[PDB]
Amino acid sequence: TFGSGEADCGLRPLFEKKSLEDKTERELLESYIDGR
Amino acid sequence: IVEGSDAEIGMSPWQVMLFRKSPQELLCGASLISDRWVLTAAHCLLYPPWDKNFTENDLLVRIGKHSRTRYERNIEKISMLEKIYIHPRYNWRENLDRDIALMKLKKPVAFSDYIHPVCLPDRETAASLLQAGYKGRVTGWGNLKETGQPSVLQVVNLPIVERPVCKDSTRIRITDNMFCAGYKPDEGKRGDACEGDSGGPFVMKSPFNNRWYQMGIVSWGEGCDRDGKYGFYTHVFRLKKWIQKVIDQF
Amino acid sequence: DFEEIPEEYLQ
Ligand SMILES: N=C(N)c1ccc2[nH]c(-c3cccc(-c4ccccc4)c3O)nc2c1
Ligand code: NA
Repeated sequence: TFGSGEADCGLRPLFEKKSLEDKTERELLESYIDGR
Repeated sequence: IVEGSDAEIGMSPWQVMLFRKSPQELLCGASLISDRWVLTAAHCLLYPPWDKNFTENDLLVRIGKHSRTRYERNIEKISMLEKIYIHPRYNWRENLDRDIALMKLKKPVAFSDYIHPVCLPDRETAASLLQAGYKGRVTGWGNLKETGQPSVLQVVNLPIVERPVCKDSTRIRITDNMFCAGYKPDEGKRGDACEGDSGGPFVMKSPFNNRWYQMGIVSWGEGCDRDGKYGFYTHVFRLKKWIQKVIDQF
Repeated sequence: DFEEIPEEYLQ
């Protein structure tokens, strides 16, 4: 809704909430000069 | 989406479909940002050059989909609109500057494993992720080629391009309320949104707090996936104060 | 091409 979203925003029930990754998100984090 | 693949179930739980009642057709993409608000591109609702001026009464919002043409019984929700707000300075006459609109639903929707909102970025997340070379993701049911249509939602991850490169690829005047993304002819990778994808989200995943943020709205492009050309998106963070204003005012 | 959606969503 506003800044930084809504509160529980952006965390997907089927992925982040279960600590599961989708098949290409890695491509994204790897382009932010690698994340983690 | 051109040169993108089928999405997974629950991959973009914030993807919305703007559906027209008669004829019953897919109009544009949109995104769920709260249980009552959807964000889309203003040209999906108002584009005088082609006599497009939709009202609350002509649209339906379908949330929770995967398949383009089927009514996914017990999975998707269909809401009606209460009000539509187009940015006061949306420019359809020249370059689609401030191509953003907010739609208020009649009733709140309930989230599920298939319906969940995306986050809107804050100055710092915008500042750290909107950099050239960083990839974002676009999703939609739009065309698969410039010149068929997918059965399922498609996804493509595209790099953000340096503004001079974007400006030097077109004759249209680019403003700071737009950014462009896509691969260079020179990066032997393809991908782009296309007709039918307008209004949908360009999102990035924050490596700081693992949340997905919607940085752009699919706005325009010249053709779909043409080499030397890129897709332009509305800069959501630059229009965030307008967003905050209609939400807490209405 | 689109399948039919329930009438309660048109009214
Ligand atoms: N290549 C791209 N990046 C691109 C992205 C979105 C587009 N949307 C369209 C588009 C084309 C014709 C009509 C509409 C349209 C949709 C709703 C109302 C008025 C026009 C489009 O969004 N082309 C598009 C091309
Ligand atoms: Na291109």
